[PDB]
Amino acid sequence: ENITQWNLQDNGTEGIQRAMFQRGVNRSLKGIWPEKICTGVPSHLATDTELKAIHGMMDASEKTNYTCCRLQRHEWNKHGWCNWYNIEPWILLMNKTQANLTEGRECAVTCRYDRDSDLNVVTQARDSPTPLTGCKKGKNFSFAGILVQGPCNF
Ligand SMILES: *[C@@H]1O[C@H](CO)[C@@H](O[C@@H]2O[C@H](CO)[C@@H](O[C@@H]3O[C@H](CO)[C@@H](O)[C@H](O[C@@H]4O[C@H](CO[C@@H]5O[C@H](CO)[C@@H](O)[C@H](O)[C@@H]5O)[C@@H](O)[C@H](O)[C@@H]4O)[C@@H]3O)[C@H](O)[C@H]2NC(C)=O)[C@H](O)[C@H]1NC(C)=O
Ligand SMILES: *[C@@H]1O[C@H](CO)[C@@H](O[C@@H]2O[C@H](CO)[C@@H](O)[C@H](O)[C@H]2NC(C)=O)[C@H](O)[C@H]1NC(C)=O
Ligand SMILES: *[C@@H]1O[C@H](CO)[C@@H](O[C@@H]2O[C@H](CO)[C@@H](O)[C@H](O)[C@H]2NC(C)=O)[C@H](O)[C@H]1NC(C)=O
Ligand SMILES: *[C@@H]1O[C@H](CO)[C@@H](O)[C@H](O)[C@H]1NC(C)=O
Ligand SMILES: *[C@@H]1O[C@H](CO)[C@@H](O)[C@H](O)[C@H]1NC(C)=O
Repeated sequence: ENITQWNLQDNGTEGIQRAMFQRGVNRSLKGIWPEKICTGVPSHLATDTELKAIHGMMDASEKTNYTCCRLQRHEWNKHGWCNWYNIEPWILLMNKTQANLTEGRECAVTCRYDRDSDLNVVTQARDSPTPLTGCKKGKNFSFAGILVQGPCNF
């Protein structure tokens, strides 16, 4: 039921995707998304110490040199607190997921079509199929180097 999305490395994409490439990171968790978007004041303000426990998840913000915790805190604030109620379960889930991603079903979400390699370079992916964005029709996909015929590797 919850969408799990992550960034993939790409030198061609400015931001976390280039940062991940430069650092040899292939997958960095974006979020775990239930249907409900949290609006208003969080039940608990997430601490950098609590967020840094999501080992492997690089921050999407340059203002922390793609480390922690703007994006991590964004996730807690936007999709976290109103669905999990307490930071502990959320931290434990976010962490296990990132770890699974770090340690090796992945559908493309957004591509950057590279003309020099005739490839749909996957910049964001998820655990379920989704309408693609910026993916050229009929071209192969590159999921952090892995070449796949379809938009999903399953
Ligand atoms: C998909 O996404 C949904 C969210 O939309 C998610 O569902 C949520 O799952 C979390 C757990 O992962 C669950 O959170 C618990 O909620 C209950 C109340 O509903 C709380 O009691 C829990 O907190 C736990 O208890 C502590 C305090 O409580 C007391 O203290 C003692 C401690 O000695 C405990 O043993 C007892 O529980 C006692 O009552 C808390 O302080 C701790 O944090 C502790 O974990 C959790 O907060 C939510 O209810 C679910 N919400 C919904 C909407 O479903 C689901 O897991 C996701 N699934 C997947 C597969 O991704
Ligand atoms: C992390 O990876 C493990 C191993 O692939 C997942 O565990 C399996 O999950 C399936 C489906 O949920 C279960 O039926 C199996 O019994 C589990 N096997 C093992 C060896 O653990 C786990 O679900 C993954 N967790 C996350 C959050 O991605
Ligand atoms: C977060 O996940 C990591 C894996 O990415 C877990 O790492 C372990 O850290 C503790 C020491 O702090 C030990 O169990 C091992 O040295 C680590 N194991 C591995 C495989 O790296 C960590 O347990 C997780 N933390 C939380 C809070 O879930
Ligand atoms: C990565 O991109 C930068 C800027 O576009 C470029 O100068 C560099 O040569 C690229 N490196 C690789 C290995 O593609
Ligand atoms: C950003 O991080 C990388 C690797 O951790 C490092 O090369 C760089 O110097 C860091 N700091 C700044 C300010 O760029």
